[PDB]
Amino acid sequence: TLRWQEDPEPEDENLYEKNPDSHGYDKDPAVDVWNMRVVFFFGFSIVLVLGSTFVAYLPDYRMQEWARREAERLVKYREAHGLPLMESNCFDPSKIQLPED
Amino acid sequence: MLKYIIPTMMLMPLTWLSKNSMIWINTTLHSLLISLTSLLLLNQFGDNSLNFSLTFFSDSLSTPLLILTMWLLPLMLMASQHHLSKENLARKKLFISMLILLQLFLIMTFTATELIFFYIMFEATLVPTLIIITRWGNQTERLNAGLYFLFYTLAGSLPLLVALIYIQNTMGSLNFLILQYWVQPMPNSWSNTFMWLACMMAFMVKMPLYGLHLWLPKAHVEAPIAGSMVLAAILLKLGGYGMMRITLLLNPITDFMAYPFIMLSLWGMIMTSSICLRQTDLKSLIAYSSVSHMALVIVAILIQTPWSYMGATALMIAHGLTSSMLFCLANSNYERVHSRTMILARGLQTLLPLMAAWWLLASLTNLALPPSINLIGELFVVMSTFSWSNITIILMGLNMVITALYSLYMLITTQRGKHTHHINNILPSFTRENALMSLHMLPLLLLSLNPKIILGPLY
Amino acid sequence: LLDLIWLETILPKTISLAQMKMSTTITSQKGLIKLYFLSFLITILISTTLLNFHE
Amino acid sequence: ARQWQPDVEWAEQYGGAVMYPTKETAHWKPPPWNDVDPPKDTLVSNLTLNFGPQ
Amino acid sequence: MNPIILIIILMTVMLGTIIVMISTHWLLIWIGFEMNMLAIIPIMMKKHNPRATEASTKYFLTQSTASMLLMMAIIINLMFSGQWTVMKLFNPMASMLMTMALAMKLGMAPFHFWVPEVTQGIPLSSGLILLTWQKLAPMSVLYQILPSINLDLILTLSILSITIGGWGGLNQTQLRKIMAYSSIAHMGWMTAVLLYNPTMTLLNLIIYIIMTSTMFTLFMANSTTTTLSLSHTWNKAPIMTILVLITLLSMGGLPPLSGFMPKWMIIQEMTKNDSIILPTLMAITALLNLYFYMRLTYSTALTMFPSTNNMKMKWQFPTTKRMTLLPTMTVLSTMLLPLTPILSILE
Amino acid sequence: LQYGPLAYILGEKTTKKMTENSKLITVDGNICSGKSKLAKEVAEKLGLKHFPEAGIHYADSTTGDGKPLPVRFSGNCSLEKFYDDPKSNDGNSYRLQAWLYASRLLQYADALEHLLSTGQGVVLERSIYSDFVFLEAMYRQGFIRKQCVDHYNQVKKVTVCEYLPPHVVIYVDVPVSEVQSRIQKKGNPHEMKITSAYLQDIENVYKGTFLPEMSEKCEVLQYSAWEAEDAEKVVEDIQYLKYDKGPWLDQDDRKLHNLRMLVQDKLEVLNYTSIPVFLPEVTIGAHQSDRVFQEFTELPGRKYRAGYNEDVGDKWIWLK
Amino acid sequence: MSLVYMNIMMAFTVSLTGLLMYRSHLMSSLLCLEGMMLSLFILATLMILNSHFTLASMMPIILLVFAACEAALGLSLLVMVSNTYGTDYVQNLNLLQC
Amino acid sequence: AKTLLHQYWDIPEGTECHRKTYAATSIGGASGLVVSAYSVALKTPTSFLEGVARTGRYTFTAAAIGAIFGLTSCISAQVREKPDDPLNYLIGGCAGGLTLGARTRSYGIGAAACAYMGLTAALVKMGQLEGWKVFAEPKV
Amino acid sequence: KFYIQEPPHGSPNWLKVGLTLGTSAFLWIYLIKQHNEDVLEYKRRNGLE
Ligand SMILES: CCCCCCCCCCCCCCCCCC(=O)OC[C@H](COP(=O)([O-])OCC[N+](C)(C)C)OC(=O)CCCCCCCCCCCCCCCCC
Ligand SMILES: CCCCCCCCCCCCCCCCCC(=O)OC[C@H](COP(=O)([O-])OCC[N+](C)(C)C)OC(=O)CCCCCCCCCCCCCCCCC
Ligand SMILES: CCCCCCCCCCCCCCCCCC(=O)OC[C@H](COP(=O)(O)OCCN)OC(=O)CCCCCCCCCCCCCCCCC
Ligand SMILES: Nc1ncnc2c1ncn2[C@@H]1O[C@H](COP(=O)(O)O)[C@@H](O)[C@H]1O
Repeated sequence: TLRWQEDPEPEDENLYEKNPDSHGYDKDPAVDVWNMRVVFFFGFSIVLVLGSTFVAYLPDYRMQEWARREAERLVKYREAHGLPLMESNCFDPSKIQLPED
Repeated sequence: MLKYIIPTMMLMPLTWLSKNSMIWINTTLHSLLISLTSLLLLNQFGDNSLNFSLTFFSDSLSTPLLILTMWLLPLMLMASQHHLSKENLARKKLFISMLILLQLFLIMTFTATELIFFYIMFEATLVPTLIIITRWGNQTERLNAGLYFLFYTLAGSLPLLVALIYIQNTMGSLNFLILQYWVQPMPNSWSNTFMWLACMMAFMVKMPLYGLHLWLPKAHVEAPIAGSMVLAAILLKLGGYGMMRITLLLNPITDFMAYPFIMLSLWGMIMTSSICLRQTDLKSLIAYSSVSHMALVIVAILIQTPWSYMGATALMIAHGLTSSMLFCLANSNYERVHSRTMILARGLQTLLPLMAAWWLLASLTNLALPPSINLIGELFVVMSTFSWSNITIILMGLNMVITALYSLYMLITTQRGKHTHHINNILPSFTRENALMSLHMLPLLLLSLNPKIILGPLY
Repeated sequence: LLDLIWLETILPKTISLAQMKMSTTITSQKGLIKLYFLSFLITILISTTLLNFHE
Repeated sequence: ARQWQPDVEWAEQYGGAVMYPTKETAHWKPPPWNDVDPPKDTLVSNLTLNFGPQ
Repeated sequence: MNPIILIIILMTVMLGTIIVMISTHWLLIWIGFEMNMLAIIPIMMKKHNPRATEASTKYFLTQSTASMLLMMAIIINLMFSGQWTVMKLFNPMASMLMTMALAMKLGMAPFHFWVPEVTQGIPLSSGLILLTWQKLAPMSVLYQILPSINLDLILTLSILSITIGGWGGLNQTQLRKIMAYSSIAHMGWMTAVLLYNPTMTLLNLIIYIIMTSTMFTLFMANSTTTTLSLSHTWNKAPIMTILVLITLLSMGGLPPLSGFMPKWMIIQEMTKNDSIILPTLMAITALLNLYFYMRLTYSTALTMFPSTNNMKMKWQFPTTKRMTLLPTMTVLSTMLLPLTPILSILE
Repeated sequence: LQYGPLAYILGEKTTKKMTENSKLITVDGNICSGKSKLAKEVAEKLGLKHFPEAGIHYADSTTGDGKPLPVRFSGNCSLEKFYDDPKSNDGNSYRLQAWLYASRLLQYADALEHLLSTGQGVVLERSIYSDFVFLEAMYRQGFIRKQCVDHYNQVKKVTVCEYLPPHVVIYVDVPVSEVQSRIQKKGNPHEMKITSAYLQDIENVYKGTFLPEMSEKCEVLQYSAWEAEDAEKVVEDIQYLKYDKGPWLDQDDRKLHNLRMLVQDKLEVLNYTSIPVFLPEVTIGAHQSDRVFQEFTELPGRKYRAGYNEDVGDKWIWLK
Repeated sequence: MSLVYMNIMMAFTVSLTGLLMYRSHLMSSLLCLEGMMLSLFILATLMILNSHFTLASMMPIILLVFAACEAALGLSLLVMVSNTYGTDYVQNLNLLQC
Repeated sequence: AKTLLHQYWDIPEGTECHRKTYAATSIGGASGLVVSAYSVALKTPTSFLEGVARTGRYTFTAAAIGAIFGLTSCISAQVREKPDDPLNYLIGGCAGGLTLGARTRSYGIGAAACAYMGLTAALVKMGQLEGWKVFAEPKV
Repeated sequence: KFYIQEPPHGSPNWLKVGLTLGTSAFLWIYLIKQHNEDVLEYKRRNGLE
């Protein structure tokens, strides 16, 4: 009648029972402490603080500042000599050929 | 890109030659070091993309996905070292090797300058994911979840390869740098119609699209925590990246072709949000929210405006981080109460205050509270789709309400009210779990300060 | 209605049941040599006259 | 709470000669384990000759 | 069987296949085919059980009919050409008869009926020898007469074989029937691309031979015949479960494994000649082969099926079988993708 | 391996090393028939190697260091648990019977290998040709079910057909009352729980099914209780037998070579004992089998092969 | 072509459709095999003798030899069948259907 | 069977309904004859009458499907004045699927056959319009 | 002594080890020699000295 000879389902294990100072990494306290130290050092003191410092001081990302500064020059050109600020044609009309129509 | 592939491949001699119980520490440490070195890919120029060699190149679109993947691997190892404490040492090493191999294929997928190489890695990501889901899951239905996840994707991707090979016989090359200058307009014909279908349906399947999304609620709620993270935060962005790469060749036929899929996604977001309003499972709720957000990304890519592309990539990164955090929250609750029912464990704020704070913060970032990048992406997609048509805002706006109708609901049933009386195994929050949620959230909150690094290749 | 029955019915279950039915139909042979060689003869007859494979 | 692994119900589906039975595949017994059948010895019919008186 | 007689018979099989491969005369081709059939009949009769007698009788009848059709086509070609050079034929009827005979010899559908029954009725050694070695000579003869086969006939045979093998592989629990239906599907895959570029056909033949040999040798090592013992293998040696898992994932055409080597490049040869419907249909049909491979992997490795008490004693006895070239063959069948241009040596 | 087809080709024949003294003898009897020492006497008069009766831990003594494994690793059954309560709900009776039959198959394979390799006869006790009789008693007393009988019949049918019967079988006839008296004088408390009906049914299936069907394919030597105490009569009767029946007569070198090929592969011998037929007595679940196998792997001398274990003192591993 | 060629090809087709539809008897199929072999032999030697290809006269007789290389073999594949069952019917050869 | 398809395809669409319907009926009858011949070959009927009844049933079912498909396609092409449009072939394929459902006395088979044969007929018309090749003559 | 029976691989097969080492050394020196002569003859043919 006893179909499927099977080990009984084990109960849940509480990590705080055998070690009340468990961080939740391993049941061995020294390995758990060292894993906690490694995670908190290389997860917050290395890749977050120094990572955010590296991202904050990026050297002119996508030249987003430079395109401003050159524009600051360029307007000061065409406002000085009476030229229009921007032409309606991106390319020069003299160097482009149209099909006959 | 050889400076990132080689340490990732060397992670396997690290995890196989390690000690009896030092595999997790060494793998987490060295993967965090790889994540630290991943920031060198931010050498982006306003006109030129970063080209490394004839095989690997990195634009401003693949770079946030690469950084997210190499950041996600240590979080994955931290998440998946509690339900495997009873596992065999060889099986534990096999699981870690599976995660390392999957991450290697992911970081080799995004940098591929050839569409055939990209497609090869894009299907090579299937095998470790399927193995993880079908081997280290918990329920029976994972076996069924091993089929719907597989034979959907290949059914979209096996025609597409043929279309890609056709380009190899038509344009002479499949290199993305060459195809940006040798592209040709696509005339309206039935042949180009079916070539558009072949080139798109794989990315509609893997995003997923409403109607074709049936594999995602099944492959999210039987999979383990690491599998849920890899499906939610990375593997749904392969479709978006493939769409953004392949939309260049499919012009100008996309203007009248994108209509039925746009309508499908615009109704599927409402349908999936309404489904989220009545789901009895936390994991299924997160899966359907992922379906809704990826339908929004599908609309953004299909209307193909610069604001839409910017909102699409911002939404991709933000949804990846938020869905990963929500899945880790669900995993912690499942590990504490040993069930997936939403209504079972109520009033957890009176027992876990810090986990209640994390739940509130994750639900806050889910409904796109400004100035988070979720609101940035969703807002820009809304602006672009209002430029597309003036009525679609209604189909956006109502959806927003339903989002705020379930996320807070997902808060309340899990956090507020009278606690249940017959549950008395509620342990205090471990340091590992809190470390996991802080590592999930603090980059997401920090990215609001400088979002210009996740605004696509046309910022 | 939609995402638990009908969307689960039109795409995956139709091809699943069709493949099951075709697999049962194909492999239901009785294992007799005479029927197999009769099928060979019918194949040759079809190829010779109806399909014109000898041209 | 443990990981689910198949029992005799999941393992007995593949124990038949066919995966999806039909009306025609009703008497299909599985093949023997060593693929050696009993000899089914019929009557040998030794011929009876009448070495008679003539 | 005496080992001397077994060695002599195997050498005769090899000599017959070599005679078919290297001869420049049609009569020598038919002589080699007859010698191969005559020396391959008693290999299946190794254990002397009735199922071997049925399998041998069915195989002999099919091969005799195929040889008769081949000789009739040879005689008709002699009548219409007056020579014996193994080259393109000069009569469409002779080409049709030769294609039908070689389809019956290859077991391609709708002449596929004898393949699963013969494969099931014979031991694993004779089954591997048949399904790998006996599929070399007819492919060489098809390679030689390339400007003669009708395109419609060979393409119809290929798509029919692929569809019928993919449909038939689903409803089997015996491993040998699964391998036979897989062989039929791969037969259709090789003959689909033959008229365009036979180098891809040779590549597919080499890959299919390697994977079939790997699966059959793993079946020898695990001593399994059905799906249930293959499931039970996880208790004896899990490394065998890992090997059969990666091998069955390779044969499903899943990258980055070497089983994606032929099929992909087969598609690469059908789109250059403006045929896009057929490779798509062929991949969609090969999804069924992938499906029953996935079912086998679910039964074998990815789930822990229940075992019996007596297997405890099998934990005290290691395997002492002559697993010849098994690790090299597994490595070749799994990790051969980044050496893709190696196939240029097959031109 | 050590013996292969190349060795047979090169000149190592089988019938050249087989003399007339190479005879396989199976001494049989009841539970306390006194054969257990008597067979040993036939070991020390004819110069034949003696094999004790295959118990639960025969395979433990055959391989490894020779020490018996714990019962949770080998057998998973207890003879004393069967003797106390033979109708136990966990199916211990048929599990013990199946393990004993498989151990007897291993012992018969070892004896046939020794006989075919050295040419020296082996003396066995209660071989596989006379184990089912015990099973019949377990069916007559209602100790097990009909499905156990069907599974045992299937395993015996697929296993015993590839072997050969012994040359001589010796049966010691001891009545049930004398068997019970010897059991009571043995002093083992678990053996006193054996009913008289069990021993009577064992004697009935010995005299009714085993011996009438066994005397055609070999030669029987039935002995009383008094005659089995004097081994001189037994060895004198064995030494003057006219062997004319049995399948040993029509054996060439090829048949014995094939038998030696099949016998020397132990996993091939024990291939069909664990057939995948799901019965409550023998089927072990996934988690229990996994736990027992992982605990068995970490045992000393069992993690690797028989010569690659550094924890027991095996050297030159890197050059092997 | 000629006329006797048509008759020999018709005989070959007649024996072919005799072979392909079995009548529950193995010897009849073996006789059909021998008949097709004889028809092929006759057609080959007719063509060879008509075209004066003398060096190919080694072909048919050698061909005839290989006839036995299956035909007698067929008889050796029958006696075990006739030892498995009392008759030689082809409906008894259906054990390999599962 | 090469001449039957060429006979059906050279008739202009929406011009003569009767000849197109007859050609489609002949094509359906030929396919049903092949199917019934293979059926009575592999699966032997218990009697001659049962075999000829099955052959007639299969041939009549396939002929009815082909006839209704051709008639519906020609009627749609005449009614819409769109001869080179695959939607008429889609309508004809769905009509044939409804005929198959009527012959099989079931509704789900009719709906599935309508959908799949409408897609197949639309694809066939698409390939005829664009000059797609299924058995491509090798050129490279 | 631990095992109750002598394992077939208790002692290293010295002839097999010597054959393996000799075969590996011969193959390595043959490949090196072949590569050297191949590159030398390639430099001779094209004159790229
Ligand atoms: C990217 C894709 C993958 C995503 C996951 C990534 C995982 C790895 C993460 C690595 C580390 C993080 C990288 C991103 C860093 C983003 C932050 C950053 O550097 O920004 C650059 C920006 C750069 O600013 P900027 O661009 O304007 O300045 C010009 C540039 N520099 C700095 C060179 C002059 O930094 C700041 O804005 C910092 C400003 C000072 C600090 C903040 C002051 C105000 C704080 C709040 C005060 C109170 C407000 C009210 C509160 C009320 C209660 C709530
Ligand atoms: C996940 C479920 C849904 C999956 C949907 C997948 C996409 C759906 C459409 C796929 C069509 C097949 C690939 C087409 C690639 C075309 C590339 C190309 O160059 O096209 C131009 C070529 C043009 O032909 P050509 O290039 O040879 O000719 C030269 C060009 N002209 C025509 C001008 C002379 O198109 C074709 O050759 C035909 C394309 C249509 C093919 C129709 C047959 C396939 C039907 C769909 C089957 C889908 C799978 C179903 C089963 C799924 C699993 C259950
Ligand atoms: C373009 C044309 C290309 C042509 C390429 C030709 C390449 C060479 C020929 C390859 C064809 C197959 C040759 C082997 C056929 C099978 C032999 C066989 O079955 O041997 C039986 C033997 C039994 O061993 P054992 O386990 O002791 O016995 C059990 C009791 N019967 O052993 C076994 O069962 C174990 C298996 C032994 C053989 C394995 C290795 C050879 C076959 C796989 C190929 C490996 C790669 C090398 C060739 C690459 C190209 C194919
Ligand atoms: N198959 C079996 N089932 C139960 N008990 C057995 C079996 N075989 C041997 N025995 C026991 O072995 C003992 C006989 O060994 P011995 O006393 O040496 O003759 C008795 O206790 C028997 O009950």
